[PDB]
Amino acid sequence: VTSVKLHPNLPIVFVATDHGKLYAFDASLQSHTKAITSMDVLFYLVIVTASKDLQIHVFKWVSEECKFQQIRSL
Amino acid sequence: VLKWIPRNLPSCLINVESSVTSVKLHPNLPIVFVATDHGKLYAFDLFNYTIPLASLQSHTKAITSMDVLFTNYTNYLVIVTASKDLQIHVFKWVSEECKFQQIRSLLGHEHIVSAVKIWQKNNDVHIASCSRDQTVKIWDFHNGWSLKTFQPHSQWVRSIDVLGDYIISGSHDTTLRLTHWPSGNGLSVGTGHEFPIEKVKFIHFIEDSPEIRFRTPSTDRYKNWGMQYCVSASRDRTIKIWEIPLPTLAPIPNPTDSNFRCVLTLKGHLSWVRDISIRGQYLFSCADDKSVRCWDLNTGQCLHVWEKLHTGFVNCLDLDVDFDSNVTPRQMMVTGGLDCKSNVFMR
Amino acid sequence: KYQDLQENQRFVNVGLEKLNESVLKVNELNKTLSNVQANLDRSISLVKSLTFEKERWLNTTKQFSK
Repeated sequence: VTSVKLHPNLPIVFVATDHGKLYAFDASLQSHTKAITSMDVLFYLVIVTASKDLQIHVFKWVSEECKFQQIRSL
Repeated sequence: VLKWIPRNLPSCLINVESSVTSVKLHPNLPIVFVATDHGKLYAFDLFNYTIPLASLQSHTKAITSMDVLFTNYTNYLVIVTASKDLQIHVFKWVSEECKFQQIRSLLGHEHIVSAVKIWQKNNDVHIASCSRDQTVKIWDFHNGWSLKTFQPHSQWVRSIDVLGDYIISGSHDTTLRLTHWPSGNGLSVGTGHEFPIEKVKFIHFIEDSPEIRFRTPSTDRYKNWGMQYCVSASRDRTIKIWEIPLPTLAPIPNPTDSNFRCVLTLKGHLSWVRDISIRGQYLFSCADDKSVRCWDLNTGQCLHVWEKLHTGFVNCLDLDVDFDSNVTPRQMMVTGGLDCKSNVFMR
Repeated sequence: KYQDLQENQRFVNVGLEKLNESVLKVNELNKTLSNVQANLDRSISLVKSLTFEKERWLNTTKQFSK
């Protein structure tokens, strides 16, 4: 795991693997193809992911649907 | 000590990821169970509301109603979570492990279930539930199978209440009807609301009080029957207290007195009333106007209003049982919310 | 279409990473080596084939952007 994040309100923990896959264990989405560097979460919940592929993609987590939908990428 | 009124501000806030549906109270320890629209069943502790004690996902669909009871054999706790996945679930609480322990799941409904109740009369625990199948269903907790299935209404019943051997059932066809528990015969039918019945429950006995106008029996027939006054909450923004008539005492319906009687009506809510819970002299009710109101039985006027309790709809309220001597009526009451928050009032 | 594109990008990226680590391992083995002539010729042929694969896979990752 390259980064670790936790939900500030509900008992949820976000785990990002070294291969670029992000898993939300109390979902599995590959936000970036390369290895991610670090993540930041701010309360709508927005998660900013940065990787070495020269592309930073931001994804949002739907709590009711238990799925992550990407909003925009830099 | 039974005239406690909660303060204006919430004591503490409980954060949930999705819509809160049904909230219950542990009758021995300050533990609150919070439903979700996602189907997750929580168990928060009032002293430390940081993390849940046991977050168990039981159903793929939403859950609608709950009931909780600490049994008294001649003991432990039973939690039932009626859901939208065509079935109900039964859970047992373990105090030592602080985790939910599943017992069994009762099947039989051909649509989604909206109400559930659990009680005991004489050393035998029974579970009732009512669904969109237009049929009232009953179960035995120790046995696991049903005893009597019957349809009281053309449309689908929504909420129920019970003590002893009598069941009433609010319905989507804006009519109330008592359903006798062993016989299955409708003793009386009621009319007077203009919208489907959201929640409905009985008003029971109390031992000693200064003066009562809505719980005390009038005659010896009321005294030995024990079922006098009931309150119904329906989507027409009104709360009414309903007189139930006498049967021809299997009791038979009265041909000239098989009709309910509305006694006192209450109004002032800005949306649909969702749930009610009587506590002595005070009728605590919610609505869908982000508010919870407190109604008095005697004067029939709202003494206190809790405006903007949430930013969304208020879903369910529940208190501690007070008409029995087994569980004391502690000064704790907790509400739900459509805006993913739950608030509890203490002291 | 985005699911198909992401699957192709992940497949080619993990293949290129495995190919680069294979080039590193073969280079380390050749440095350790430097039947002897036979395995040296086999290592040289493997280096040439892996360099060709790396060239064509950098070309295809160039055209995935397009």
